[PDB]
Amino acid sequence: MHRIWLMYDPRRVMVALVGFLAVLALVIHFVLLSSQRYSWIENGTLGADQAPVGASAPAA
Amino acid sequence: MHRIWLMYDPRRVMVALVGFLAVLALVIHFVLLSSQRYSWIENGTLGADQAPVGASAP
Amino acid sequence: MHRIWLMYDPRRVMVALVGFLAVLALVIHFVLLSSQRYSWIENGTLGADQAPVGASAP
Amino acid sequence: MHRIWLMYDPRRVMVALVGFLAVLALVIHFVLLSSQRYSWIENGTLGADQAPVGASAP
Amino acid sequence: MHRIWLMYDPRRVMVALVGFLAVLALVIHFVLLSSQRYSWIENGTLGADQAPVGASAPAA
Amino acid sequence: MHRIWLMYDPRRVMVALVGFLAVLALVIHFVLLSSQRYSWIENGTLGADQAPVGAS
Amino acid sequence: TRVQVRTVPEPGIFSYLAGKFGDAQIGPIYLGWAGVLSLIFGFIAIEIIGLN
Amino acid sequence: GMTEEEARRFHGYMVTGTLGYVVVASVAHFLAWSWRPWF
Amino acid sequence: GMTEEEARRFHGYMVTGTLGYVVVASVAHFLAWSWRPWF
Amino acid sequence: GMTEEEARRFHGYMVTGTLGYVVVASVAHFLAWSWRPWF
Amino acid sequence: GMTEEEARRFHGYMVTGTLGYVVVASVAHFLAWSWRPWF
Amino acid sequence: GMTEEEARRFHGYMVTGTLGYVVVASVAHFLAWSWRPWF
Amino acid sequence: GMTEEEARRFHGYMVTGTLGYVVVASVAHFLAWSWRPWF
Amino acid sequence: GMTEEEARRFHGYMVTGTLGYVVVASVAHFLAWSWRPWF
Amino acid sequence: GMTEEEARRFHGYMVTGTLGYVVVASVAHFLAWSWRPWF
Amino acid sequence: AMLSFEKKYRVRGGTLIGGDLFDFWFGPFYVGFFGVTTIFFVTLGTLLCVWGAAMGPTWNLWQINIAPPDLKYGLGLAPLREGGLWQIITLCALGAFGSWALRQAEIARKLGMGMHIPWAYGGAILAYTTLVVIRPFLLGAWGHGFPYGIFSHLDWVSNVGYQYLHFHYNPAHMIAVTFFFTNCLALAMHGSLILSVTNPPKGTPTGTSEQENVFFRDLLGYSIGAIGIHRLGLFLAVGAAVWSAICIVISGPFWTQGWPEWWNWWLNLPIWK
Amino acid sequence: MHRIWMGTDPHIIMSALGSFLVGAVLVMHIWAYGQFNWPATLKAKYATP
Amino acid sequence: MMEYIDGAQIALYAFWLFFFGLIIYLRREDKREGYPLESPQGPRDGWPKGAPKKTYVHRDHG
Amino acid sequence: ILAVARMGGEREIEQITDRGTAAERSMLFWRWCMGFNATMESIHRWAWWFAVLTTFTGGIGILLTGTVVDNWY
Amino acid sequence: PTAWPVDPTTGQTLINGRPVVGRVFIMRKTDGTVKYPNVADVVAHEALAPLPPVV
Amino acid sequence: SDVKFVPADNYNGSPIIPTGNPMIDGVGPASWAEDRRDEPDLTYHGSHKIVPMRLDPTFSIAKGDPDPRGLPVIAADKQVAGTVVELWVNRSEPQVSYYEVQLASGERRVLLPTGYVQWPNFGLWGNDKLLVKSITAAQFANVPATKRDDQITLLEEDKICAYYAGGHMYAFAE
Ligand SMILES: CCCCCCCCCCCCCC(=O)OC[C@H](COP(=O)(O)OCC(O)COP(=O)(O)OC[C@@H](COC(=O)CCCCCCCCCCCCC)OC(=O)CCCCCCCCCCCCC)OC(=O)CCCCCCCCCCCCC
Ligand code: BCL
Ligand code: BCL
Ligand code: BCL
Ligand SMILES: CC[C@H]1c2cc3[nH]c4c(c3C)C(=O)[C@H](C(=O)OC)c4c3nc(cc4[nH]c(cc(n2)[C@@H]1C)c(C(C)=O)c4C)[C@@H](C)[C@@H]3CCC(=O)OC/C=C(\C)CCC[C@H](C)CCC[C@H](C)CCCC(C)C
Ligand SMILES: COC(C)(C)C/C=C/C(C)=C/C=C/C(C=O)=C/C=C/C(C)=C/C=C/C=C(C)/C=C/C=C(\C)CC/C=C(C)/C=C/C=C(\C)C(=O)O
Ligand SMILES: COC(C)(C)C/C=C/C(C)=C/C=C/C(C=O)=C/C=C/C(C)=C/C=C/C=C(C)/C=C/C=C(\C)CC/C=C(C)/C=C/C=C(\C)C(=O)O
Ligand SMILES: COC(C)(C)C/C=C/C(C)=C/C=C/C(C=O)=C/C=C/C(C)=C/C=C/C=C(C)/C=C/C=C(\C)CC/C=C(C)/C=C/C=C(\C)C(=O)O
Ligand SMILES: COC(C)(C)C/C=C/C(C)=C/C=C/C(C=O)=C/C=C/C(C)=C/C=C/C=C(C)/C=C/C=C(\C)CC/C=C(C)/C=C/C=C(\C)C(=O)O
Ligand SMILES: CCCCCCCCCCCCO[C@@H]1O[C@H](CO)[C@@H](O[C@H]2O[C@H](CO)[C@@H](O)[C@H](O)[C@H]2O)[C@H](O)[C@H]1O
Ligand SMILES: CCCCCCCCCCCCO[C@@H]1O[C@H](CO)[C@@H](O[C@H]2O[C@H](CO)[C@@H](O)[C@H](O)[C@H]2O)[C@H](O)[C@H]1O
Ligand SMILES: CCCCCCCCCCCCO[C@@H]1O[C@H](CO)[C@@H](O[C@H]2O[C@H](CO)[C@@H](O)[C@H](O)[C@H]2O)[C@H](O)[C@H]1O
Repeated sequence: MHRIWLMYDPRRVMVALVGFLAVLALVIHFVLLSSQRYSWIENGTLGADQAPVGASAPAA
Repeated sequence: MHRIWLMYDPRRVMVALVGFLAVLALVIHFVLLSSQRYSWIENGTLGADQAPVGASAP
Repeated sequence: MHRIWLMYDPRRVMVALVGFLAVLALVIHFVLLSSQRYSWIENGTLGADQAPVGASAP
Repeated sequence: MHRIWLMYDPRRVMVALVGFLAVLALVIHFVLLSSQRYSWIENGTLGADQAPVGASAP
Repeated sequence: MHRIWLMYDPRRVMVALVGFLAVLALVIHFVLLSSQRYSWIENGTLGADQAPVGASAPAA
Repeated sequence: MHRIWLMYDPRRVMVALVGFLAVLALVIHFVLLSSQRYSWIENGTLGADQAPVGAS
Repeated sequence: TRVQVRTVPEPGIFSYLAGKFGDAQIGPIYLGWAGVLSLIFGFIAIEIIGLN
Repeated sequence: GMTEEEARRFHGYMVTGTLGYVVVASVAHFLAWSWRPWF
Repeated sequence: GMTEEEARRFHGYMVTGTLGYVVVASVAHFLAWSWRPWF
Repeated sequence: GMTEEEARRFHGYMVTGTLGYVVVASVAHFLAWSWRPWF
Repeated sequence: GMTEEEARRFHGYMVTGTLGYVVVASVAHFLAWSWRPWF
Repeated sequence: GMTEEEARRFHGYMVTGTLGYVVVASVAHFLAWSWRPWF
Repeated sequence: GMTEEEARRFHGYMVTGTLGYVVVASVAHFLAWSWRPWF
Repeated sequence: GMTEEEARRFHGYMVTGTLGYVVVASVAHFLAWSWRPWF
Repeated sequence: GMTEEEARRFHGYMVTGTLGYVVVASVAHFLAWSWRPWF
Repeated sequence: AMLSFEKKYRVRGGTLIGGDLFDFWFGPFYVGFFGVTTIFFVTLGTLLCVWGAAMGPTWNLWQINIAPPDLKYGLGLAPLREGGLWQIITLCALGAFGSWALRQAEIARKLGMGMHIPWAYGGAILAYTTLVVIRPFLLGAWGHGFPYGIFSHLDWVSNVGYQYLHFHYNPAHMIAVTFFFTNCLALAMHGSLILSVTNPPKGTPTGTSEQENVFFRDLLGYSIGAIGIHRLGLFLAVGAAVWSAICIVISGPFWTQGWPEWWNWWLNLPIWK
Repeated sequence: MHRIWMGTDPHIIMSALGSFLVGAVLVMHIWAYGQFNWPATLKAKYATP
Repeated sequence: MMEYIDGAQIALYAFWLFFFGLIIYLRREDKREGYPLESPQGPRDGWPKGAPKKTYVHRDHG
Repeated sequence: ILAVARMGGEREIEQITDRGTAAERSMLFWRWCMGFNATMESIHRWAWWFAVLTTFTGGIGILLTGTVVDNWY
Repeated sequence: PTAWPVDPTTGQTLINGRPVVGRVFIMRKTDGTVKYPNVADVVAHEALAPLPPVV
Repeated sequence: SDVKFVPADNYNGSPIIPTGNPMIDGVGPASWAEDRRDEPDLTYHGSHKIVPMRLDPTFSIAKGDPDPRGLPVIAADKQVAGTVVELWVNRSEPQVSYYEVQLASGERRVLLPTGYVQWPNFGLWGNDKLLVKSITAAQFANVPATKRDDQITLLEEDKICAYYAGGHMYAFAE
């Protein structure tokens, strides 16, 4: 599998990888920070049973 | 793992690192500053139990 | 540690640093001057117990 | 310390310094003049016991 | 002290100085003419006991 | 004091001076003309005791 | 201005070259398969709008 | 470019570093899960 | 430019011009003051 | 560019600065934690 | 350019012109203060 | 650039200029403090 | 560019000025804290 | 970098400092235990 | 940098200055303890 | 500091007013007589803006608002706090913008360039002068100018549009918008063609005028030529500002109804009335 | 054991260890003050009512 | 949850970081000609430091 | 470019590959006017990005509307 | 409380018990404008939210 | 002197002053890119891009327009400088880049870039002479020469264009 570094310059791929991971990490954190369940800056000290839960089926 | 400094110019990478840390720290400080719980300039003298907390499940 | 000045021209670094510190100082002062607790031009003569504090938990 | 004038041309530093101090002085005067306590053109003849003070904590 | 005129061309320091003073003088006059206490064109004939004085609202 | 004309070619200074004075004179007149006390086109015939004063 | 040249044989080596720049045909305004389908699909869109 | 000998050397670091990152992310998920499970 | 002698000659008119202008303005101000004082 | 001898010397300072920075940050976090815990 | 002698000659006019202007402004402030003090 | 003698000569004026300016500012602040203190 | 002798000389000034600035900022924070603590 | 004989000499002081530190800390803990025991 | 000769001189003064500091601090703490003891 | 080829070009001459007296540089900037007047007007106008901010309710950059006077003041200079300050800043702005165009003419003359850049910038000055001088004068009050404030002038644009109920129906506005949108397409097209011949895919020869001519002809169905695309860009960008000036000066001075009912002439052509 | 130090700069070693000890000591004191109720008992002893 | 933070504010600061990154990139490209600058105090690069001079190869007709 | 067309400035690809006096005068005009300049190539990058960012930032503004913000005022 | 007390003997305004020479006015920023605190304050000055639609 | 110019004075932003004739030395608006490659510009197929029109019979005047060849050229001081002998055409984007003028006084032929020429009524009527507003008829004698007379290098293009570009500032200078 090491032959793929002949196919792509690692000096390019390392920058692209770090950029991809940095974006993905920021996206996931801000998606969670925008949620109610995981808005940890305001509600992080709530216990798991105290944490919000999205609405369930009314079984109507 | 030091051969990263042959793979990349350390003068350039070290400036990139400084820029990354600068922006990241400013992002985290301003996010905290505009929260309610950690708006430390207005409310930093409140005790931990007096500080705001988000609403629980009903 | 002094070999950092072979990587970067100290004349350039000092200009960059002086510009950085000037901007950073102005930002921090304007943040404080915008706040309620540290609006020191209007309220600086208040004693520390009289100065504003942001809202607590209920 | 005059060493510094071999790293930087005096003509350039004095232009930089005059510009910085002119702007800084104008910033501070207009900030004060925009305040209540130090709007000295309207209220400069009030005594220190008569000048405005910002609201305390309740 | 006079060696300043070897560093800078006096013909253009003097232009910059005259321009600076002209700007500053006009700014101060327009600031005062914007004020109430020193609106001298409309109220310059008021004696100092009648001149406006700005105060804060009474903190009742 | 005449040596100022060796630094500054007087043929130019006269034209700049005349221009500056012309604009300055116009600005002062328009400031006065639309004040209440000195709107002389409308109220110039009022005596000094009848002229407005900007009391607060 | 007003001394225009006019070129009888083909410029690009008034008139225009019929030829190739490698894979690229020169001469007609290029459509290819994607251009032809684009005009067909787009024409039907324009017709539906106008008829409505 | 680079030789197959350099490529093998780089690949060995790259695999090890990737696996190191996934291991640390595994611990972060273990800690997040025990704080506040998402299922 | 002009000689120093020309500068001394020109400067004489510039003074009398300025003085005449200041004189006319001084009369203009005292007329305005007499009509409607600003202090 | 760098020699590989310089690269190893440079890496020693870079690691030691990184360690110092992590030390300061971790003290800062434990100060922040003691004042107002986020979990 | 100019010699030190020319610089020193110009500097004398410049210094005296500045101080003369500051004196005229000092008297203007004395008049303004007598009419309507700002402190 | 300068000779180092000219650097020394310039530096002495720069120190006195900075000092005199700081003195004027210090008196200006103490006048302001006496009239309307900000702490 | 610099010799390593010049670099070592500048480093002495650079470190001293940095720590001098941090010391003055420490006194500023001591005064600010004594006037109005932020925790 | 540091040679074997430099390292051999360095290690002797390094162990001595570490033991000296642990001795001082042991006295500190004995005093702390005699003041406010924690088990 | 320092020679081993300079280092051997410098060390003796550093050790002595540190001892003077710790001695004076020890007097300070003995006085403070006699004034307001903290255990 | 100077570009590595610059010193050769820094000759005297080409000034309009000041002769050799101001014919010098300050860093990169050329000065000249209109440099001096520029900085005067820029400094005065900016400090009066900062004064308008200081006497206003906030220092928040977005919220600062130096407003014109009430319409009751007509074409007089109002009290400075009541909007006379806006009028002084407007004179400073006109002085600065005019000085900037004349300074550009001195720079072009010194370099042996045509006057195209000063005249192109004149299209922007025309639009500004229409908004704050010509249209307010035709309406009879300086109070019709727009306020100086980053968002408060957008409130003015909003309310002026709805003064005519549905400003999209303004026929000169439709043309001006079409110029703005066509300009942006043309800029994307020209920018892309130059870059793609000068930066071909890796391992490919640098392209040629003939290639961009071939591709452009496939895009539009005609070849514009190298000078023609720059004429087109200048025509579109400046024509946008000129039609903008027209569209606002007809709104109020010449038309006062809703813009939709302007189109009544088209519905009443005698071939189909 | 001393072979571990070969190739290192001793000033780097002392900077690394110096950093760690300062950090650990500060953390331990910040923690210990919360647990042991000191200096809170000290402050209460000298506080004015 | 976070009151003051919202997705439009997050998106806007993401754009600002991209945009300043782009201005830096463009200013590097702007310096491929005419740099380093001449000055009385020696050569000057300004900031950001320019990208290098660029060599073009032309299609071989030989 | 029209101001330097007399000097062959409209032959932009030649001016990019083999800088003429028309390019040099273009750079000096803007440097002397506003204190900084592009190059004959990079001005086309400024052009490209300003056009592209018009519709790109526009599209983000539309996607945010009614999904994240319902009242922009 | 919209004006300070007046000394009936001299007619001078008294601020914090001590006279002011001059005619006192209450300072305000341009046209009495005040910065909007937040959305909740802006909405507190409006009508209530519209009723649900009739469908 | 080998230096083409000296500073007006010792202050930082001061202009330079040419030592010799600035049109010939290449100073100020008369200057050219002196580092420019001394080779011809080429078409996509590698032929010389700019050539005299006799060298490519593919090119002809548009049938409505006057052929300028034979017409007199009138310099800025209103003298006849010469007559147009030949046109040079751009083979990549077909246009006339240069007129070629046989000088009336003397014997040399010199190139004259279009866009410095103009027709008396901008082409509308009366197209019987050409105007060269930028340089005097004596200055035509020193217009830079191409090292061949069927081909022009990029450096030669710059030198020729720069000579006419300097004219508005320097043609009447003492
Ligand atoms: C930076 C780290 C962080 C990074 C992240 C955030 C910022 C990202 C952007 C970074 C850009 C580079 C900044 C920089 O340092 O530039 C140095 C360089 C000067 O030229 P140089 O070639 O590089 O250097 C030569 C010089 O060093 C030596 O020569 P000399 O000694 O003769 O030069 C005198 C010097 C003195 O240096 C300075 O004064 C620097 C001044 C920088 C001012 C920046 C102000 C920004 C805030 C304004 C707030 C507003 C105040 C009113 O050089 C000069 O004389 C300066 C010439 C440039 C004049 C610029 C005029 C204004 C430009 C537009 C301002 C923004 C308008 C929205 O100046 C420039 O190139 C500035 C102009 C380039 C950017 C224009 C971008 C316009 C975008 C408009 C679209 C906005 C859409 C929303
Ligand atoms: C060139 C000198 C060496 C070094 C050599 C020593 C020596 C030798 C000693 C210490 C000691 C200490 N060092 Mg040190 N140390 C270095 C760099 C550091 C750095 C750093 C930011 O790089 C840090 C955080 C530390 C941290 C520390 C502490 C753990 C400790 C004492 C407090 C203190 O910090 O005082 C200093 C504060 C600073 C910011 C560092 C500046 C350098 C000073 C001069 C080092 C202190 C010397 C000390 C007064 C000598 C006393 C000798 C007695 C016989 C004990 N060192 C440098 C690279 N360090 C002492 C120790 O182990 O105590 C447990 C000790 O005896
Ligand atoms: C409740 C606490 C106790 C007490 C308990 C102790 C104990 C216990 C000890 C000390 C120690 C010291 N105490 Mg104590 N101390 C008290 C009250 C005081 C008062 C006072 C009330 O005026 C003073 C002046 C001091 C002074 C001192 C020092 C003599 C000494 C530390 C020396 C040192 O290195 O300082 C270094 C610090 C400085 C030089 C900073 C000074 C900053 C000044 C005030 C502001 C400068 C501003 C200026 C702009 C800076 C410019 C910088 C340049 C431009 C670069 N104490 C009270 C009564 N103090 C210690 C000692 O003896 O050590 C040997 C010690 O162990
Ligand atoms: C009362 C009206 C509202 C308003 C409502 C809107 C709305 C709604 C939108 C804009 C949008 C835009 N507005 Mg707005 N706008 C107002 C006020 C203004 C003012 C002003 C001076 O007041 C200005 C200058 C602008 C300017 C702009 C642009 C920056 C932006 C469009 C960019 C673009 O290129 O679009 C033109 C480009 C395109 C539409 C892309 C088209 C590309 C496709 C591929 C072309 C296909 C052609 C097809 C094949 C041809 C055949 C078609 C068939 C005939 C059918 N608005 C006020 C506040 N504005 C847009 C935006 O981005 O918002 C954030 C948008 O959606
Ligand atoms: C960077 C942002 C700007 C932008 C850029 C831009 N637009 C572009 C491009 C670029 C870079 C192109 O390359 C592309 C283009 O081709 O340009 C010429 C395009 C384009 N921008 C367009 C329009 C456009 N751009 C706009 C805006 C913008 N374009 C932005 C301002 C707008 C606005 C403001 O509203 C419009 C309307 C098009 C002209 C073109 C894309 C053309 C296209 O997609 O066409 C699809 C096909 C049809 C519509 C069908 C046509 C049908 C025929 C009329 C029928 C005739 C009969 C037919 C022969 C029958 C079939 C028989 C078959 C056998 C053939
Ligand atoms: C709203 O209120 C606001 C506005 C805000 C309040 C504030 C206002 C402010 C700040 C005002 C500032 C005012 C000011 C400050 O300086 C004003 C300064 C004014 C001045 C200097 C006026 C000078 C006038 C001089 C004149 C007219 C000279 C005429 C000369 C003549 C006729 C002779 C010419 C020579 C000849 C004929 C000889 C040729 C011979 C030759 C050649 C030979 O012989 O060779
Ligand atoms: C709203 O409130 C806000 C505004 C906010 C509050 C804040 C305000 C602030 C911050 C103000 C700051 C002010 C300031 C700061 O420094 C002000 C500084 C002012 C200064 C320095 C003024 C200097 C004036 C100098 C003059 C007039 C000189 C004249 C010289 C003359 C006439 C001689 C010319 C030479 C000759 C004739 C010789 C030729 C001979 C030659 C050649 C020969 O012989 O060779
Ligand atoms: C929302 O949150 C918000 C509110 C924003 C809050 C959060 C804020 C945040 C995240 C802040 C971060 C701050 C920070 C991060 O690192 C800050 C970092 C600061 C730093 C590093 C400061 C360094 C200063 C150094 C100085 C001053 C050096 C001076 C040097 C001098 C004087 C000597 C010069 C040389 C001379 C004299 C001679 C040379 C010899 C020569 C020439 C020879 O010999 O030739
Ligand atoms: C409240 O809650 C919390 C905060 C948590 C509580 C906890 C607090 C804690 C943990 C505190 C820890 C403190 C500490 C730990 O180490 C403190 C350490 C203090 C130390 C080490 C002080 C050392 C002082 C040394 C001095 C003054 C030396 C002076 C020497 C001089 C002047 C001579 C210089 C050299 C010469 C002359 C030779 C030149 C010759 C040359 C050049 C030649 O010969 O060539
Ligand atoms: C937070 C810490 C704990 C979890 C994370 C752990 C991160 C991973 C640490 C791995 C460290 C050792 O990792 C190991 O390093 C050696 C060199 O030292 C690498 O070896 C590398 O160089 C050698 C020769 O020198 C080659 O033969 C090899 O192919 C190449 O990859 C190995 O490929 C890697 O597996
Ligand atoms: C134009 C300057 C400002 C004048 C403003 C009017 C009010 C001030 C009083 C001016 C009185 C005369 O002021 C004095 O003039 C003389 C020449 O006469 C100047 O003298 C200057 O030039 C002379 C030669 O001409 C030199 O020898 C001398 O070293 C130099 O100082 C002085 O520097 C100035 O102090
Ligand atoms: C807006 C407020 C600004 C306040 C600024 C205060 C600056 C105070 C002066 C210090 C700075 C200028 O520097 C000071 O210049 C004066 C000018 O007379 C010099 O004065 C002296 O030296 C010069 C030169 O030999 C002589 O020509 C002069 O007659 C003599 O008095 C001082 O030696 C110098 O120290």
